[PDB]
Amino acid sequence: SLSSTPSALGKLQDVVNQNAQALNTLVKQLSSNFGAISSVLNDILSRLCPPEAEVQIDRLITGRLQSLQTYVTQQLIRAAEIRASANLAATKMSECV
Amino acid sequence: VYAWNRKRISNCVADYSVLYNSASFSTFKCYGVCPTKLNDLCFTNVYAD
Amino acid sequence: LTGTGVLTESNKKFLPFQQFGRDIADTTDAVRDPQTLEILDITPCSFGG
Amino acid sequence: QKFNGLNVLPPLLTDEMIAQYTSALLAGTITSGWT
Repeated sequence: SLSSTPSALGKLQDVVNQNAQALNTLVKQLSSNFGAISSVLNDILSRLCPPEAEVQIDRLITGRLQSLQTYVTQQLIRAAEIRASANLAATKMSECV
Repeated sequence: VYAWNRKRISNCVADYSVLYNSASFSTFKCYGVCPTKLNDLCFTNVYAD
Repeated sequence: LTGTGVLTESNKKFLPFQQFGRDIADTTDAVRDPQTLEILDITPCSFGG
Repeated sequence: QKFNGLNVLPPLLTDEMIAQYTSALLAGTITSGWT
């Protein structure tokens, strides 16, 4: 029943896939400019003087900080769902096994 | 000005401090780049109008 | 192209027109040396908690 | 992803340890029921 149905264990695969997607999104956001002349911090520092570079950098900091905060919030919500599942599994172990 | 000239600068080393630190100029206004950092940069070409 | 990291010989099969490679993070992870024209890999220096 | 400051931490219990717990539960049930 299991071996002939590649998607039989989708419930566990879905969890793995969701976590992988969250990390890939967090990384890709580093490519965004967020209004800055460049997403590459080193290029900004190499081309612009301090009083101008700082203006461009603050734009990247705001964007990247917001992206990281979004990631963590989503992880807290997802963690709650997993905890509920684990609590159910623990109950079944005690009462069924 | 209606018939402005253009020259292309290539295959050479550009020490920009010779122009930047010159007192012969009334203005030296740079956009997108800080003039004091030009000596640390490389470009494919430079065009002089 | 400034930065900090460890440089080693690359195993990346660059074509003659390619000067560098990029990752999904929008960073350079390989360059062609301007004098020897060999390809070098770029990795970050070790770190951790 | 480590190069972007992202790290993955190991579980406290290994796959072998989890398998051992499962085996103990099976052996218990088969030989002694629910006692």
